[PDB]
Amino acid sequence: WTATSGSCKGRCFELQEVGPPDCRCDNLCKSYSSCCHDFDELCLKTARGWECTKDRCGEVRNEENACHCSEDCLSRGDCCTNYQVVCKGESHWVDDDCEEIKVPECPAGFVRPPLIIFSVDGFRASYMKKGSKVMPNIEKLRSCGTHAPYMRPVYPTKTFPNLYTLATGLYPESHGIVGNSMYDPVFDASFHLRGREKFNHRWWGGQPLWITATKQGVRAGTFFWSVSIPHERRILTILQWLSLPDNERPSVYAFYSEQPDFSGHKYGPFGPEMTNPLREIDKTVGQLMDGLKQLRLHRCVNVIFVGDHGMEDVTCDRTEFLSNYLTNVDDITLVPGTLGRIRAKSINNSKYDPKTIIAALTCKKPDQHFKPYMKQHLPKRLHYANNRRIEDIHLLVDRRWHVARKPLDVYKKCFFQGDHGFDNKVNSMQTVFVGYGPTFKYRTKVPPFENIELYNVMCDLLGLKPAPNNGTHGSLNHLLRTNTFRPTMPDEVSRPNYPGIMYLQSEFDLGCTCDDKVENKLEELNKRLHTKGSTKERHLLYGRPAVLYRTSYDILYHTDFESGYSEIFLMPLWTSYTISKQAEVSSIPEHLTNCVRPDVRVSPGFSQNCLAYKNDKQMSYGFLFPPYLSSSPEAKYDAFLVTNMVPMYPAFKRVWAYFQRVLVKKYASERNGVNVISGPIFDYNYDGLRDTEDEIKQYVEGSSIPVPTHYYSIITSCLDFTQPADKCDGPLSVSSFILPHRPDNDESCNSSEDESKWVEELMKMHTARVRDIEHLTGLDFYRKTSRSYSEILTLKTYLHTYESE
Ligand SMILES: *[C@@H]1O[C@H](CO)[C@@H](O[C@@H]2O[C@H](CO)[C@@H](O[C@@H]3O[C@H](CO[C@H]4O[C@H](CO)[C@@H](O)[C@H](O[C@H]5O[C@H](CO)[C@@H](O)[C@H](O)[C@@H]5O[C@H]5O[C@H](CO)[C@@H](O)[C@H](O)[C@@H]5O)[C@@H]4O)[C@@H](O)[C@H](O[C@H]4O[C@H](CO)[C@@H](O)[C@H](O)[C@@H]4O[C@H]4O[C@H](CO)[C@@H](O)[C@H](O)[C@@H]4O)[C@@H]3O)[C@H](O)[C@H]2NC(C)=O)[C@H](O)[C@H]1NC(C)=O
Ligand SMILES: O=S(=O)(C1COC1)N1Cc2cnc(N[C@@H]3Cc4ccc(Cl)cc4C3)nc2C1
Ligand SMILES: [Ca+2]
Ligand SMILES: [Ca+2]
Ligand SMILES: [K+]
Ligand code: NA
Ligand SMILES: [Zn+2]
Repeated sequence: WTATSGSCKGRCFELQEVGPPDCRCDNLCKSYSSCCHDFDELCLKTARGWECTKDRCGEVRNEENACHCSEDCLSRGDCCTNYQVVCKGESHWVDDDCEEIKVPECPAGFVRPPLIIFSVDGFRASYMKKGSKVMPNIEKLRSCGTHAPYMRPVYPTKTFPNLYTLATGLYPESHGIVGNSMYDPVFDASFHLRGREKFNHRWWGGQPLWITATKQGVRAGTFFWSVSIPHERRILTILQWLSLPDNERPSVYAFYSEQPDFSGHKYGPFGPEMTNPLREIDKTVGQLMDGLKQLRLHRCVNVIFVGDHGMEDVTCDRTEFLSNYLTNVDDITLVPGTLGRIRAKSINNSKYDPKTIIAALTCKKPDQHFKPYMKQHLPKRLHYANNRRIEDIHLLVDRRWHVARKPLDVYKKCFFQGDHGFDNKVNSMQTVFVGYGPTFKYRTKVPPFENIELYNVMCDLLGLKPAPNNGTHGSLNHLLRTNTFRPTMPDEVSRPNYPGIMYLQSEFDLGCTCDDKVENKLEELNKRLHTKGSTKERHLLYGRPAVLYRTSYDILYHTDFESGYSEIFLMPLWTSYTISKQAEVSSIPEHLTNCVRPDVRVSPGFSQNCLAYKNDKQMSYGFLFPPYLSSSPEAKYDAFLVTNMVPMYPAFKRVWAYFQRVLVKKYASERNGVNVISGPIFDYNYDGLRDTEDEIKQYVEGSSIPVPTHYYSIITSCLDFTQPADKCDGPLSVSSFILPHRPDNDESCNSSEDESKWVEELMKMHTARVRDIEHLTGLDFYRKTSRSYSEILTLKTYLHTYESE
């Protein structure tokens, strides 16, 4: 209930939301049907439109007009944005030459440059090039400021998850806005686009920028605008807030456009009808910049132009129906469209079985346009599992497609030609970033980056300490002229042991055999030097990884590789090796097929054993350093040490063996040598973070050998590929992956074919950032380069996407 009998007199677009039943005058009052009776009359004036004309110049102030052309308007802060152009012979901002802004040029009383976030819904990355002729204001921000070729959204590539990620720096699984539609089984409540439940604060986790600002004494504009407030009025309201007295005036503001998303759904991303929306957005940017120039704030404010996601061609005819796969379609609830989430229609149905649903949806039709996953098996780069609002069963939909439960869902609700929500590495889902202002750089291109990083930078621009988030603070320092954030590397928590030879062969009763009984002072000395780390400079190029948790581990040196061996997990945390462009691939000799050799540096009590692998009829083993890449027949014996062995399902070994035998040498050929760091990951609770020992759900039968959920590799080389990986003077190039350790290849519909037809496709889907592996292992990589730490942070956030242009 609202007493709408109150008045908005002297309250229009007030910043402090007032308490029901009192009537509101803020920019969301319409959304809550709570505005005072006179809001439209006082706060949404339209008379004489949005532009001064020569006949209005010097007019007698008429308070009814939407904006003013009277002499007093600049001091009132309510001129039409084109006032000085029409009435004082000034130029539009877009017609002025670009001039570097080295320092804020602000009016007296400004304590810091304001930040204006100009957010555009559905603004696909390629609009910056394809629409450039019709967006001159945006093209000037882009060319004169700091821009990325694109910005990667989060998954799912929907509006509410991406706008709230921009606000918080958090993954959707952590902020809790995991889609535009959600069911929370703890609240027993549903969140939708239409309706009131979404205004309840219990959905919205973490700490958004406006709260971070307000808590630290920095005043914020209200970020959210009711849809019926015209864009011109949003701009004029921002410009009026910027004219408030110093003690009252916000430092951070947001503009929001529903375009071009609204039109993109109707017409497709490049429908001819898409030209006019882009022109209108460009005109709005023009109104803001002219308005700032009028207030002498155009060389004072930092402007961010940013999108939430792109837009793909999607039509009604490209829908997959679960009714064509499931017998039982009436016993499920589907969250549909460009992703699928499945749960039981009733928690009272004891016959509901997720296993039988996954199997009925797996590789059933030759061109099937979605893939089912239990959420813990989704690519780790999506970070889409650790939330009770994310259903256990997920469908990853192909770009250009929809999934729906039954045909009648599509035509009892064709219309639309565009949609979004797909995997955040798809090119059509990429969006935009431009920064312009005294704190950004001038005429600077930066590499593509993820939208999770922007919260930190917005905090930097405002002198705020960010709330804990998923950005890597410092990784976007290269966007900024000043206010860089200069972090220290984390302290190593556990120092390694460097064991020498301490055990005789006969102390080991592991059930292992090896035909290695094959007997010289020259090469005796060499073997000893290799075990003391004489080659470590060749194989550990960036220092040893730091262990950022309390544990017991050993550094183990070898001719061809170095490892950090966990006495708790009985396997390497990491294995590091360098493969030159010239390296030779060799076989596992027949006499060594089943060879596993005790490591006389490591106690039998801290070793794996072969008898557990023989007893465990599902589990086999593989090696982290590949025997295929040994430098010599003698050095190859090192690769069969029990300390290089890890548990592997036969289905995984198909992938691992092809990687190690074919792909590592391919990458060394293409990249002029590679450095590889490989290892296990344990994430049984799918939270993206290193498991403790007490979280491990599976062991090799009869043993304390824990089974990894995933295997990673980090593959590093010289960005200047004319230099070999091991003699690189400059910046690095990295690609990484986190492969799921699964007992079947059901994820790969073509896994009956030769590994050359499906293994690389799998590894591309499971591409990772080094940062993702850091979270999952508690290791800190690249500790010893001669690069700037911020440059290394940028490298650690890089994702190799494998999308063409
Ligand atoms: C991305 O960045 C984010 C932010 O840094 C990282 O998320 C953090 O991760 C930490 C580890 O998972 C986590 O720390 C826990 O916090 C608990 C206190 O939490 C409340 O308070 C904070 C601070 O204001 C608040 O942010 C939280 O907000 C979450 O929860 C509410 C749910 O009501 C949501 O609205 C909000 O969206 C957010 O949800 C997300 O996080 C929760 C986990 O908190 C998930 O369940 C959700 O799905 C969603 O992902 C909370 O309001 C604290 O109580 C925990 O401490 C227990 O665990 C430690 C382990 O060391 C143990 O030693 C303690 O003794 C304690 O154990 C006791 O409780 C156990 C569980 O009940 C029980 O088993 C024991 O037996 C004991 O009784 C823990 O410290 C931190 O909250 C989140 N923060 C956020 C914002 O998500 C994230 O990891 C990053 N991602 C990656 C991949 O790097
Ligand atoms: O319902 S909508 O999804 C959509 C309209 O029809 C579908 N919806 C209405 C609305 C109104 N205002 C805003 N303002 C945005 C929120 C936000 C978050 C982070 C940052 Cl950095 C800036 C901003 C400004 N955003 C929205 C989104
Ligand atoms: Ca959107
Ligand atoms: Ca975990
Ligand atoms: K076995
Ligand atoms: Na398969
Ligand atoms: Zn949309």
